[PDB]
Amino acid sequence: TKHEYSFGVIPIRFFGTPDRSTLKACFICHTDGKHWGFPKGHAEEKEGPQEAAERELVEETGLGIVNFFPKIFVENYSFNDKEEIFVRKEVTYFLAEVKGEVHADPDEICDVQWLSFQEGLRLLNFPEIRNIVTEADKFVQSYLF
Ligand SMILES: Nc1ncnc2c1ncn2[C@@H]1O[C@H](COP(=O)(O)O)[C@@H](O)[C@H]1O
Ligand SMILES: [Cl-]
Ligand SMILES: [Mg+2]
Ligand SMILES: [Mg+2]
Ligand SMILES: [Mg+2]
Repeated sequence: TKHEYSFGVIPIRFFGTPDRSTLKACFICHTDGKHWGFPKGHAEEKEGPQEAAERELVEETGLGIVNFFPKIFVENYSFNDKEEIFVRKEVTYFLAEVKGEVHADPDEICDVQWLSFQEGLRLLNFPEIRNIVTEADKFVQSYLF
């Protein structure tokens, strides 16, 4: 009965003059499982969470950080792994305006879509990640709009 810890980024960008209608986020499809979400991964030894999140984003999508926003999001879920071990997993997401063209690492990302938070919600089935996007949509509205 293991505990797993992961760190990721919700990557956002404005396709035009910044506003509610022009914010999009980089939704990705996970090669291992084909569920949708955001880039994330494990911290290397002694790495801080934000450092691990930045490195995992660059490794998986080639995107670079413009600015972090002063906000994090946390989810907790449980599953059984390939070898049938019960896992309790905690994922911490940072939120960042990003730059670059996406170049997915196909070993981890098998599809990419830039969508509004509400559009991307349609791709999400697990309740915990739906809560994440609901909170993130609530945040960008109060913080920016
Ligand atoms: N919210 C969730 N609830 C239950 N299982 C999940 C959830 N998210 C991902 N999984 C599963 O956990 C495994 C690892 O997914 P991930 O942590 O997203 O790499 C895969 O088998 C996923 O289908
Ligand atoms: Cl992970
Ligand atoms: Mg990953
Ligand atoms: Mg990774
Ligand atoms: Mg990794």
